[PDB]
Amino acid sequence: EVETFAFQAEIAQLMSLIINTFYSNKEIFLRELISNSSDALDKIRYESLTDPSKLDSGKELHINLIPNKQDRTLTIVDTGIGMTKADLINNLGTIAKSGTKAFMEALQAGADISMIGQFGVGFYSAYLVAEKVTVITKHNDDEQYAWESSAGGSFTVRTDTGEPMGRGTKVILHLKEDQTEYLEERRIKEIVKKHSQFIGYPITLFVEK
Ligand SMILES: NS(=O)(=O)c1ccc(Cl)s1
Ligand SMILES: NS(=O)(=O)c1ccc(Cl)s1
Repeated sequence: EVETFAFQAEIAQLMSLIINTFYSNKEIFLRELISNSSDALDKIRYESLTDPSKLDSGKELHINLIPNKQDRTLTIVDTGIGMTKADLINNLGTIAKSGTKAFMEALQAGADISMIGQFGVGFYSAYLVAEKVTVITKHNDDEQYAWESSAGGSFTVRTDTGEPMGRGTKVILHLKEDQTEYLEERRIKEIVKKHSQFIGYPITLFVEK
């Protein structure tokens, strides 16, 4: 059972701007998704401060980066608060309509795409490097779901029958043919050291073969 949804017009406009605008500094996608993961980990930690059972689904709070050259995917895993089905449909838990509005007025006022994160819609910078994005998520109050979109105006949501997560969010980036540099160990390490050196959670870069 797979449900298909239309993006709100403003969000469709944002993703086409990200996909079509010439902008060479694509590496900021990773900073934005790691920062999103850190925000989600902050939220489950705060909730657990007054109710420890919120961590029965997983005590460890961390971020993993998993490149896979065979599948040409880069996956960002965190054990944060996760997302409900309603959250996924609701622009992945963001205020994306008002955020896109403020972002686009900022761009005509001197901004560039790199401050997308200041407007709450940093997730969509994933489409600087990915032709398709899959999001697997598990929230304590809901079941495990999978979100997917290749842009073009629509996204899908289905119950995920894959590997159980426990709690958190998995962003799978199906990389464009000319963006495979972000599967290289020394290139990921350079970006994490440049942009994410102060994230308050352990970031583990997996190796291959
Ligand atoms: N869409 S979002 O809520 O910024 C987000 C992307 C990845 C997460 Cl973990 S949370
Ligand atoms: N260690 S983990 O983040 O659960 C993971 C290992 C392999 C994946 Cl694919 S996801």
